[PDB]
Amino acid sequence: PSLSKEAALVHEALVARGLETPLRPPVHEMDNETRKSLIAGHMTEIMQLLNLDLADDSLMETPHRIAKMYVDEIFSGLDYANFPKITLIENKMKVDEMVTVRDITLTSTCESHFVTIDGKATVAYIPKDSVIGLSKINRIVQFFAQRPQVQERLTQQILIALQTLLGTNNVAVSIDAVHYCVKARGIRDATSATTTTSLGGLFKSSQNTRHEFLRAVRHHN
Amino acid sequence: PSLSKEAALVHEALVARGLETPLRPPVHEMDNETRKSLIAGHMTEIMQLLNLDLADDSLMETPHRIAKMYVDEIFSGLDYANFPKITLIENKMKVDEMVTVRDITLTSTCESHFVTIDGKATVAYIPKDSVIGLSKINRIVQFFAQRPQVQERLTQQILIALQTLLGTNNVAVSIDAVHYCVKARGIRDATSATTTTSLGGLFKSSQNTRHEFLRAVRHHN
Amino acid sequence: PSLSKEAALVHEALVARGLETPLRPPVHEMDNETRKSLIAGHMTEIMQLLNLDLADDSLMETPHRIAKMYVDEIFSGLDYANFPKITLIENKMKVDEMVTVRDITLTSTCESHFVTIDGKATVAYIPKDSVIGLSKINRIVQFFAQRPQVQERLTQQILIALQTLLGTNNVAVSIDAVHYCVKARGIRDATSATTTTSLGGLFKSSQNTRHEFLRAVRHHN
Amino acid sequence: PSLSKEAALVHEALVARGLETPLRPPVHEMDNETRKSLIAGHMTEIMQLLNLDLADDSLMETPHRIAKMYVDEIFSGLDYANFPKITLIENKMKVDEMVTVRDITLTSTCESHFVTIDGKATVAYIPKDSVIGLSKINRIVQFFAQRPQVQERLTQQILIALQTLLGTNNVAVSIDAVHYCVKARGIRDATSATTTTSLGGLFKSSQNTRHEFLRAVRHH
Amino acid sequence: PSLSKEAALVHEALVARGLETPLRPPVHEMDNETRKSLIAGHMTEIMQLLNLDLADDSLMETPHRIAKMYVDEIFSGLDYANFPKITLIENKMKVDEMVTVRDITLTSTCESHFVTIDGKATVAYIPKDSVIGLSKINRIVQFFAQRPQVQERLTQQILIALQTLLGTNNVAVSIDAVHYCVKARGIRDATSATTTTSLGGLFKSSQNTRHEFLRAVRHHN
Ligand SMILES: Nc1nc2c(ncn2[C@@H]2O[C@H](COP(=O)(O)OP(=O)(O)OP(=O)(O)O)[C@@H](O)[C@H]2O)c(=O)[nH]1
Ligand SMILES: Nc1nc2c(ncn2[C@@H]2O[C@H](COP(=O)(O)OP(=O)(O)OP(=O)(O)O)[C@@H](O)[C@H]2O)c(=O)[nH]1
Ligand SMILES: Nc1nc2c(ncn2[C@@H]2O[C@H](COP(=O)(O)OP(=O)(O)OP(=O)(O)O)[C@@H](O)[C@H]2O)c(=O)[nH]1
Ligand SMILES: Nc1nc2c(ncn2[C@@H]2O[C@H](COP(=O)(O)OP(=O)(O)OP(=O)(O)O)[C@@H](O)[C@H]2O)c(=O)[nH]1
Ligand SMILES: Nc1nc2c(ncn2[C@@H]2O[C@H](COP(=O)(O)OP(=O)(O)OP(=O)(O)O)[C@@H](O)[C@H]2O)c(=O)[nH]1
Repeated sequence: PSLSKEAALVHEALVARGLETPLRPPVHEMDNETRKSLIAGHMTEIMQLLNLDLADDSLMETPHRIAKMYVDEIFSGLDYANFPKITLIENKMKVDEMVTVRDITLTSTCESHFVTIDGKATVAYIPKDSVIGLSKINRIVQFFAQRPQVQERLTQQILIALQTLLGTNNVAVSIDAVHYCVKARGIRDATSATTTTSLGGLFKSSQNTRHEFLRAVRHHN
Repeated sequence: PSLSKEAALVHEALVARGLETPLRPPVHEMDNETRKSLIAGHMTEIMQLLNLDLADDSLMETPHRIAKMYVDEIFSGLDYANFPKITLIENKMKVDEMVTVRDITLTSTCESHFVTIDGKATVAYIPKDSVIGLSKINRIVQFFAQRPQVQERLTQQILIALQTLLGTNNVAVSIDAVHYCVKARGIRDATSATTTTSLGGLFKSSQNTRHEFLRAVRHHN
Repeated sequence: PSLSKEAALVHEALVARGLETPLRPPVHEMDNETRKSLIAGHMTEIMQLLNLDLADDSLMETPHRIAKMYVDEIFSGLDYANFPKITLIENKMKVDEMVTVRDITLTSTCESHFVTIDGKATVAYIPKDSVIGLSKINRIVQFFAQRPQVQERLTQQILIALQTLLGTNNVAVSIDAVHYCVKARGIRDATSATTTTSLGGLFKSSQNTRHEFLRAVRHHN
Repeated sequence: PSLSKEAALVHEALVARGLETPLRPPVHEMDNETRKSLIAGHMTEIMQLLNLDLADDSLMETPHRIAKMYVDEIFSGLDYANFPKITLIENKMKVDEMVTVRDITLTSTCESHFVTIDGKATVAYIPKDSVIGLSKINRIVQFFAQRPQVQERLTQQILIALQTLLGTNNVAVSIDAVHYCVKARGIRDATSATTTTSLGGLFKSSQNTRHEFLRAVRHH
Repeated sequence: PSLSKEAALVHEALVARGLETPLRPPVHEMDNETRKSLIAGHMTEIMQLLNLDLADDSLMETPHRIAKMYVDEIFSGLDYANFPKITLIENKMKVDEMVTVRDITLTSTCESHFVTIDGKATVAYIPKDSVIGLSKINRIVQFFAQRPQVQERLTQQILIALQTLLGTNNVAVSIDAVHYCVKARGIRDATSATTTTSLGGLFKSSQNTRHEFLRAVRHHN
C-alpha cells in the first residue's frame, strides 16, 4: 500500500520550495508498533532521570501515552499517508470572488520546545475552475499543523498546498496563534499572540484583493 | 393557474446562467402526498436498517416527519410555486445610494450531506427605477436557502434573482455561515465559518462602492 | 399666525424635490378634536369586528387612545405645525470640518403596515456660515420619523431638510433600523436590520469625505 | 495678555482668530469672594422664586456651593491664571511619527443651558523640535473644557492652543461627548452623542496622515 | 566575558542615533552590593522624613526591597549584561510577509516620576535573510522596558534594536500604555492612554504596508 495522487503533487511542490519539514530518508520501514515501544522506553528513562516513581498507577502508563501521542497523533502530519482525501467540483457557478473560511481550529507544536501552539487560521481563495469542499480546507490546515512546526513555515506550507490543489495562485492564508513556549515558559508573556500570513497571486499583487482579505482577518465568534 | 411572472423571469435567468439547482425534468406531476408516503416508507426502511424500534411511540412517526420535512419545508425552494410574491414601488425618492439589509436569518442544507447550514446573509442594491419591499429581500434569501445547497452557488442565485427583479446589476450578496458537515461531523471544527460574496455591477466595477459594502458586511446584533 | 419661516422653506423644498409625504389636497380644516373622535369611531368598529369586548374596563379606552396616538403623537410629523424651532449661531469658529451626531433615537412607523419601526440615526454636516443647535438635528430627525414611513424616503427627507436649514448640501444622514413588519410578522426575521444612507454635497462628491463619514457607523440595540 | 509666557502666547493666539470665549473686559478687579457673595445672593433669589425651603438644613448651603462651583470650579478655565504649567523636552530622539493620547476625560458645560457635557477627547500631534509631557495634553483639554461651552469651539480652542505650545500645525483634536441639554432635557435623547474634530497641518492636508488619526479615533 | 556581540551592536547602534538612555561614566566605581545598601540608606532616610515608623516589622525590610528593585529589577535594562540571548534561523522558507507579534506585556517606569507604566506593545517585521525566535521579540521589548523611560524614546529603541538585530529596516513598533503619573496622580485621568508608533523601511515609505500594520494594531485578548 502506497500514497495518493494529490498527496504526491503537494509534497513535491513543498520540496521544490524547501518548505518541507526537515526529515531524513526513512531507509527501512521500521515496524511502527516497534517505533513507539522504543520511544516509550526513552520516555521512561527521562522520567527516571527526573526521579518520578513510575510504580505509581498514574505515571505508569504515561511513558506509553507520550509515545502514542508523538507517533499516531500530534505529528501525523509528518506522514503523507494521512493526507486528507481531497474533492473538488467544477466551478460551474463561475464563482469569481473569494471564498473565505475563518477561525479554523488550528492545534500545533513549536518544534523548538515540543510545546503547544493554540491558534486560529483564516484561509481564502478565488475559485478558478474548481470549488473545493469546505471541510478539505480545514483538514488541510490541521494536517500541516500536526508536525513539529514554525508558524512562519506552517503558514507557507498551507498556502502552496492549497494553491497546488485548487489549481490557482490566488490563495491567502493567515494564522493567528499563542505559543506556549512563549507563554507557559521562558519570558512567560501571558497576553501576546503571533500572526503570520502568506498571500498568493492577486492576494499579493492586487492591492484591492490584498486589503479585502486582510481586512476580514482576525475574528472572534 | 401555472406559476408567477417574477418567478418565471428568475427561473429563466438562472437557467440561462447554469445557476439552477441541478434538477431533472419532473416528467409527470406525481401527486404530492404520494411522494411523502414513498419517502416516508424509504425512511422507515433506513431506520430499520439502523436497528431502531419503530414500535416505540417516538420514532414511530419520524419517517412521516422527515418526509414532510424534505418535501414541504426545508426544500420548498425547489418548487417555484413557493416563490415569494414580489412587490415594488416607483423610486420617486430618487434614491441613488445603496440600501442594505444585514443579518438576514438564513437557514439551509448542504446538498453534500443533507445537513443544517446555519447562516446570516447581507444584501445590498442601488435602486434604479423601483424599490423592493424590504421583507421581500429576506424572503428571497430564504427561498433559495430552502434547498439542498452549496453556499458558493446559493450566493450567486440570490444575486442574479435580485438583479432581475430590481432591474439593476448593482446588487451585492454576502453570506456568513456555519456548516454542520464541518462542525458536527468529520473534521469536527467547532469554530470555523465560511463566507462567500457575489458582487454586481458597481459593487464590482467601482472600487469605491465595492468596499463601502464590504466594510459594512459582517455584524453582530 | 400661520407657520414658521423654516418649516415653510423645508416643506417647500421637499415638495419641489418630490420627497414630501404622500398627502392628499387639503379638503377642509377639520377641528383636531373632531378627527380624533372620528378615528376612535373607526377603531371602535375595528375592535368590535375583532370580537373584542370594549365593555372590559381595559380595552374601553383603546379607541380613544389609538386616536390620540395617531393624531397627536406617532404621526404628528405630517403636521408642520409641529416643526421644531430651529436656532443657529454664526460660524465665527470657522469650523471647516464635519460635525457628527451618531446614535440619534429614531422611532417611526412603516406605512405598508402601520407597525413599529425602531432605529438609530447618524447625521453629519460641514458648517457653512451657520452652526445648528445640536438637539435640533435630533428633533428634525424625530419630526420626519413620526409619520407613516419608508426608510428610504425618510432618510432622503432628513437630508434635504438639513441642507435647507443649514444652507449647505454638505450633509449626510444614515439610518439603521429594525422593521417590526419584517420581524413581528410575515417572514418574521428576528435578526435582520436595514441601513439606508443619503449623502449630500462633499459627502458624495469628495471620495475622501464620504469614507470619513461612512466609516464612523454601527452602534445601537 | 494675562499671567504667563505660555498662557499669554495662547490667549493672544486665540483672540487672533475669534476663538476666545465671548468675554467683556473685566474693567476693575472686584474681590473674588465679593462675587461669590453676590452670585450666591442671586441664586438664593432664584431658589426662593422657586418656592424652595432654604430654611431647611440642606438647600441652605446650596446657594454658596453653586456660587463656589461657578467661580472656583466648573468655569476655572476662563481665568488663564489657571492655565496649566507647560513643560516640554527637546526631541532628541527625533520622533517623526504621531503620538496619540486617547480617552482623555473631558467635562464641560454647554453655554446654552449650563448643564453637564460629558465627553472623551483624543489628541495626536507630530513632534517638531519639542515633545510635551503627556499629562500636559490631558491638562490642556480640561482647561478649555472648564468654561461654558460649545463643543465645536472647544475643539477649536484645544487645537490652536496646542499647536502654539508645541510650535507646529500638525495637531489633531477629536471630541466625542454627550450633552445633557439633549439627554435629561428637551428632546431628551438618551442615546445620541456628538463627535466634533479639528484637524491641522498634515492631519488636514496629507490624506494618509489625516486618516491614520481618524481610524484610531473613538475607543472604549 | 564583557557583553554579547548583539548586545554590543545594539548598544552602539543606539548611541550612534542618540537613543541611549541618558547615563554617566561612573566617576567613583563600586560594588553592586554596596550600591543597594547606599540606596537603601537613602530610602530609609526618605521614609523617616515621611515620619514612617521603620520600627514596624513591616516597613523595616522596605528600603532594602526598594533597593533591590531599582538595581536588579525595574531597571535591569540599563545594564547590557541582561540583554537577551538572541537566536535566528536562516529564512530558508523565504518569508517575504510581515510576521506580527501583538499584545506583548510591557512593564516600564516613567523617568519623570519613577511610577509604573502599564502597556501593551505590538511588533512586526518582514524577514529579510533571517527569522528571529518569537519570544526574543517579547524579550527585546521588556529589556528596554525596564529603565526609567519616555514612551516616545522607548518605542524608538525597540525599533532600532530590532532593525539592527534582524538586519533589516522593515520593522514597526507600536506601544499603547497607561502612565500612572497621569492616572494615579496630578491631573488623575483614570481613562486616558498614550499610543506611540515607530515605522522603519516599508512601514514608513510603503503606504500599502504602512496601513496593513496600523490596522492590525491595538487588540484585546
Ligand atoms: N465548496 C462547498 N463544499 C461543501 C459545501 N458543503 C459541504 N461541502 C463539502 O463537500 C465535501 C464532501 O466530499 P466527500 O468527498 O464525500 O468527502 P467526505 O468524507 O464526505 O468529507 P469530510 O468528511 O467532510 O471531509 C466536504 O469537503 C464538505 O465539507 C458547500 O456549501 N460548499
Ligand atoms: N519565528 C518562530 N520562532 C519560534 C517559533 N517557536 C518557538 N520560536 C522561538 O525560538 C526560540 C528558542 O531559541 P533558543 O535559542 O533555544 O533559546 P531559548 O532558551 O529557548 O529562549 P526563550 O524561549 O526566550 O527562553 C525562542 O525565541 C522562541 O520563542 C516559531 O514557530 N517561529
Ligand atoms: N451647535 C451646538 N448646538 C448646541 C450646543 N449646545 C446646545 N446646543 C443647541 O442649542 C439649542 C437650544 O436652543 P433654544 O432656542 O433655547 O431651544 P430649546 O427649547 O432649548 O430647544 P431644545 O434644545 O431642542 O430643547 C438646541 O438645539 C441644543 O441642542 C453646542 O455645543 N453646539
Ligand atoms: N423599501 C421598504 N419596504 C418597506 C418598508 N416598510 C415595509 N416595507 C415592505 O413593503 C412590503 C408590503 O408589500 P405587500 O405587497 O403588501 O406584501 P405583504 O404580504 O404585506 O408583506 P410580506 O408579508 O412581508 O411579504 C413588504 O415587503 C414590507 O417589508 C420600508 O420602509 N422600505
Ligand atoms: N512625552 C512624555 N511625557 C511623559 C512621559 N512620562 C511622564 N511624562 C510627563 O512629564 C511631565 C512631568 O513634567 P513636570 O514639568 O515636572 O510637571 P509635573 O508637575 O511633575 O507633572 P503634572 O503634575 O502631571 O503636570 C508630565 O507632563 C508627565 O505626564 C513619557 O513617556 N513621555
